[PDB]
Amino acid sequence: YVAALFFLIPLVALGFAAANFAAVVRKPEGTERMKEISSYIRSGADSFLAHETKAIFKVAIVIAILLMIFTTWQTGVAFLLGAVMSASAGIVGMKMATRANVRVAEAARTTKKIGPALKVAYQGGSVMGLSVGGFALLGLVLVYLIFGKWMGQVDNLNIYTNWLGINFVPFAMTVSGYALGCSIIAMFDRVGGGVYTKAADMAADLVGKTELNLPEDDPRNPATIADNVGDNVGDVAGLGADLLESFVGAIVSSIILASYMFPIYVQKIGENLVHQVPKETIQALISYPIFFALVGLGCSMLGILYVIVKKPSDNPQRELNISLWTSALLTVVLTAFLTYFYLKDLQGLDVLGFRFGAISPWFSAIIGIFSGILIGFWAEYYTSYRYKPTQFLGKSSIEGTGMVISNGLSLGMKSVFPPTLTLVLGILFADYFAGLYGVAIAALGMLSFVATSVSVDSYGPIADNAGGISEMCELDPEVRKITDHLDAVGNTTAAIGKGFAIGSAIFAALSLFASYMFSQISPSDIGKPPSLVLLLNMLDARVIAGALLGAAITYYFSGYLISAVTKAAMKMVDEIRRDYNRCIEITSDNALKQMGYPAFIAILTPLVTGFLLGAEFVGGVLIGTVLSGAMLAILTANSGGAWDNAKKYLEAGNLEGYGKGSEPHKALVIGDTVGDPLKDTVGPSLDILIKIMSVVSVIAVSIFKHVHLF
Amino acid sequence: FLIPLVALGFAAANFAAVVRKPEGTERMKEISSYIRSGADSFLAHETKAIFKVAIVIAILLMIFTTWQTGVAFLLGAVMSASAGIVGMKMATRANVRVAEAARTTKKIGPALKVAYQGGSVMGLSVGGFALLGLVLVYLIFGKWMGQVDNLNIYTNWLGINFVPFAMTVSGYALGCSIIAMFDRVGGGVYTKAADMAADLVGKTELNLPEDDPRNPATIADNVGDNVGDVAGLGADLLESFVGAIVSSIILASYMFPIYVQKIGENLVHQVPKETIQALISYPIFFALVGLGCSMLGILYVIVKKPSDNPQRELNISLWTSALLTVVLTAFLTYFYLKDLQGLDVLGFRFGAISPWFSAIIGIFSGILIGFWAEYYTSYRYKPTQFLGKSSIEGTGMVISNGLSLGMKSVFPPTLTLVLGILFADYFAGLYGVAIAALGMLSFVATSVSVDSYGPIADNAGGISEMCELDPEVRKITDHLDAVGNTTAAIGKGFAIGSAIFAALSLFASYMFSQISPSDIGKPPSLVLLLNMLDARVIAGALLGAAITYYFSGYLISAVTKAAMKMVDEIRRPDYNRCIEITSDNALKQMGYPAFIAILTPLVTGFLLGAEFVGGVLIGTVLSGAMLAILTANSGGAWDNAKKYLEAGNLEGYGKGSEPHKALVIGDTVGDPLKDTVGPSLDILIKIMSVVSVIAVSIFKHVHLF
Ligand SMILES: [K+]
Ligand SMILES: [Mg+2]
Ligand SMILES: [Mg+2]
Ligand SMILES: [Mg+2]
Ligand SMILES: [Mg+2]
Ligand SMILES: [Mg+2]
Ligand SMILES: [Mg+2]
Ligand SMILES: [Mg+2]
Ligand SMILES: [Mg+2]
Ligand SMILES: [Mg+2]
Ligand SMILES: [Mg+2]
Repeated sequence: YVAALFFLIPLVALGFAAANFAAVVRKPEGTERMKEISSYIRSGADSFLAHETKAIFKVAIVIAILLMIFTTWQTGVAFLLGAVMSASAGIVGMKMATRANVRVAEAARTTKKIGPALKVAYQGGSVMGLSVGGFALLGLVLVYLIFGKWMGQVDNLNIYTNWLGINFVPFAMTVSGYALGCSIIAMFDRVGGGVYTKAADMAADLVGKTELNLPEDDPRNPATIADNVGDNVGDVAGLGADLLESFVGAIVSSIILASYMFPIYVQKIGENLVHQVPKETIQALISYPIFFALVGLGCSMLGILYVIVKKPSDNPQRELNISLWTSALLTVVLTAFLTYFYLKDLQGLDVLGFRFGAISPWFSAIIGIFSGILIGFWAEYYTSYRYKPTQFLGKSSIEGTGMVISNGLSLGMKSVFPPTLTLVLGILFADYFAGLYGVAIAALGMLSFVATSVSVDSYGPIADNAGGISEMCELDPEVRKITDHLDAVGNTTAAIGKGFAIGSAIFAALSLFASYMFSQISPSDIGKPPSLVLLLNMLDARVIAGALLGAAITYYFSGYLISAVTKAAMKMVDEIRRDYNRCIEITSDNALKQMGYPAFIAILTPLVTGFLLGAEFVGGVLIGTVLSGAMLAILTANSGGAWDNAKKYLEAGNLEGYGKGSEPHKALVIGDTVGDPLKDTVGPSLDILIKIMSVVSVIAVSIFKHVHLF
Repeated sequence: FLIPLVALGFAAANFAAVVRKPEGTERMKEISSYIRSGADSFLAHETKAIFKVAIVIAILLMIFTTWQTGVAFLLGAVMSASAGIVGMKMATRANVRVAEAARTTKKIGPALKVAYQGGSVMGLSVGGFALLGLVLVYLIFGKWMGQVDNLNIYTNWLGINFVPFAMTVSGYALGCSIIAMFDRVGGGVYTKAADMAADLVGKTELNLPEDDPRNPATIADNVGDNVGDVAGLGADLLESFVGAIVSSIILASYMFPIYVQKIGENLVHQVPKETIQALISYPIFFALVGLGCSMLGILYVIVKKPSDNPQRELNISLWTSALLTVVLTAFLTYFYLKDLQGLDVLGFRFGAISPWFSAIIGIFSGILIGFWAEYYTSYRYKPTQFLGKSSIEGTGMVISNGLSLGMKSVFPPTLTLVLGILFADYFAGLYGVAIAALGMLSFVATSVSVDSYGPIADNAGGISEMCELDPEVRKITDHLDAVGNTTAAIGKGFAIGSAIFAALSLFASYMFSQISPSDIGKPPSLVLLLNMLDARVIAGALLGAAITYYFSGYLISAVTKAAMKMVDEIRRPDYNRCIEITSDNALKQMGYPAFIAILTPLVTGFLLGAEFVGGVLIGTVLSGAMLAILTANSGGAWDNAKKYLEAGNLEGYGKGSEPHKALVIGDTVGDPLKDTVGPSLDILIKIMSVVSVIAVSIFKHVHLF
């Protein structure tokens, strides 16, 4: 059937990525200094990766075994599968980037054009994105075929109460386990890598660039080499894991909502509870998001491939925008086709709330797509030094140092509002079209072109490593400006991807609340009206108290991340004043020690809060987490991006009279070091925290809903 | 009911008593005259703006609902403004008298007593004016109009149906909130603009010394120290206090129509009118008892034998007020609530005594939160010591360590708050949550007094450096100034906690206001409902939190903009002239945040309904509480680490060293944070909830989408 043709789509993406990987291997690169530094960086990064992989693999095996014990073993198997896909994607992307960084500089040098270097860097980012999408969708489709169909978990479609009092549909619990594995792996990777990279980057910019009076990414400074290794570890690898986790979370949330809507819609006629929604429609709505994602990945591949050969571009950011818009529009049209196919076979629209049937979530998905682009504009508007806010930041650089720090904080806080307003409008439209299911489909649509998003975002760190190499080689200030412009475009794309991830995570968390109350279902409650069950009162002191807790945990979590980054930076900065391996070891030891706590916190918070106060309190905690995490993520992303791009703005001498030697440049470097643990470490960790906490709550609520101490 | 008059008379007697204290050296008199002139001019500008805004808002309240609502708005505004004016004038008079007591007697005791009397005038004025306005509201509207007697939802000429008394008390609280907003936002922007300008002129090539008479910004900085801590901090505390009492009253008034039972063909109120009236009057009597206990503690400390230890005396005042409130309110609660029918239906677990249990819980929560704030800001404890030691390692390192310190500091006080909320609820539902809110602020007078003691000490240390005081007397004044900064941090944390609980209770009262005539037949769980599974509640929740963040940022840019305008004005002596320029600029920039805080619930409700607004309130409360605790603790830790290195606790490094420069940069960063952003957040969380409570009766059914 056509299902096999769609199952081939992730495999086609992997083959295309291997060809791009072979193209970079075929690229000469090979600069003796760059080759030696890149080989050392690859050895250190792969060793750090291997150590972290062994430890996390042991812990993940334990968690999967616990999942098999508490709930069905297929759930633990899905947990392992998701962990495998995420781990593989990160490694593939990082190796491709380590090879590609030298190729970008050499391509810009040999052709004397920015276009070819842009193409090779975008190819590296595309390798990362294709690996992300293909691995996630391959694991998901294999799960669906093996457990849903071959085992018939969807066929029975019966909630089973196993030991410990957990009642679950087998297929729904399995997909929940897959999403949970992806979330745990992504959080571990991003936290450790980000702490390492941000400690190294902050130490380098603060002492080497400022105190040592050395250019950014100076070769003599050990913190600079540690920073480039960190860029590869945290910025390249963590990014793919975070984006993949958000994408998987959106899809899994839609699937869970659909799977749980089937047993819930019953009408008691003649003392008999009749399913208001037939099973076939529910199965179709379960399969719809997977085909949606496959179509979106195909459109992403088409857009990227067309853009690479379309035309040499003088502006990298413009080409990235072209790629994103093409992928989005192709997804829109082909999803219109898929949606038309689905609305033919949908006659239960009124019972599901769907205004235009399948077309309603498609509109919702379209809305989500549009919202992403609009958010992508706003973040860009607030992060790019071409626009008014970052120019205002440079004026504050003229106005004083405390003024710089204060105005940058103000800039991020001001930046939070417009994208959130656009997002609220999108939420309203998604609900108006197709209730909670269309909210989840809009979550999916926002990341429907996740491959292109990951590619455009990962294009940045390759440019950062290339700029570090150029600064080490003392490249011509015009060419150094070219690579710094590529790095600034990459930072802008990092902010854009952070916004995409947080917005999709919000929509997924809304659907996850719906699934949480879906899990709070009982056979007697199933007879009760569905709207009465789908109830989470804020007046109840438990729910309002939990919201305060989740907000406090979110803030306390943000400081613990900074304290970890500073502690390694503290040793490094004193180390520089007092040996690249020494700073690398300081960052590595601090990250490997600090990485354990945040994931354990994110996993154990719902259990403790539920066994202490019940399920309403846990719902409140989820609420507060969603809110504070979204806000802090947008703030940190946009503020750090604006700080770094203002530093690049003044490094490009756009500010008359003042250059790298001037004191405002040192103030901007300090501001960039302040925003570094924010944009690259705190913000993304917040959205990963939000989704992992929501998934854990959805799974574990069946125990402490009635087995709660107070 | 005579107790508020006793508090007002007690403040007047202390005002007359301290005025009789000698003013001493003519030079000190001139410096105090500069400070007083600047403060009075700032007052005049803000008061003119406040008069215009208050007239407009009161007229709108009279039109939308009932004239009593606008009159109550005006009454609350008047009481708050009078308390603020009296307190600030008292402090401006008291600074030189404290300095002269320390100089002439060469002793810490008498100067401490005079400074405490100066702060006590402000605290007593706050308490007396607030409680007097409340008693007047009840006497005129509850009884003469018979609004309490009927205790029935009333449809006005515009067709809006609302319980009259609850709407009126909401209007009174709104007036108090408007005065608090003006004071805290405008004054804080002014204070940090002046403080930054003084430190900046000291730092820059054109050097005017900090805490020096020649510098106009230094005089403006001292005026601001008095403005923010005397007027603004007390304003925040009074707003939270009024919010707690009003929330309890609203809860009872709306509990009357909510708890109705249809038996056969007759609808009988599950809660009789007597129980509702008793629960309306209970928070007022609790607060009156707390004010009496606060006056007793203040009187004991002012007349206690002179002691060399000031912090012990302030703690004695606080503890005496708290314990007397605990015991006397135990008696009040047991005797007043014993004869009531229907407590179990409203959440009283242990009968009549349960709300008192909640209130004492609140008291304990307040003291514990103050401890946490101190622990994270004071250099005596580990975090600020670690910040000062890390100062050797770099400037960005200092900034990052301070950010991490604040974010880590947020957690323990919030844990205390969560435990207190859970226990207060377990005792007596949401009404007892509000009663715990009240108990935590039951001794608000002593809190405001101890808080206003601080800025007088800051001005005294500034004067000692300005007047080149004798190293023994200058050392005495420096010790008092350090004690004042510590107490300022403690009071700031306490204020943040009070604002948090007040916003929570106001949300509860908002949803109680979401009662409808048809809804009364439905089970009480159905009306007292704000489902999160609704897509509108989650969408609003994100919005209010984003607005809270945007609200914090606009303030930071405003302080820098005003400081530059002042600095250019300084380049253009006439301290009143530069202070007036700063006042005009800050009052002009204040309009946008005020429009945000007031109009967000209006627009969001008329667009999407009341569930969206409830979500907005939730997210705003959460994010504002977090950012307030963060900023307060971070600024306190930065300033105390700078003093730690000024106190040479870091071996080898003193004033002028590079770690000291990093700490100075961190302090300049934290000044617009602890003194401007945080308190404005505490005002925002509460004011948005109040506006929602009032306007929900309109936009609950008049919403576009
Ligand atoms: K970046
Ligand atoms: Mg770099
Ligand atoms: Mg870098
Ligand atoms: Mg960069
Ligand atoms: Mg940098
Ligand atoms: Mg950086
Ligand atoms: Mg000041
Ligand atoms: Mg200062
Ligand atoms: Mg002063
Ligand atoms: Mg001050
Ligand atoms: Mg200070």
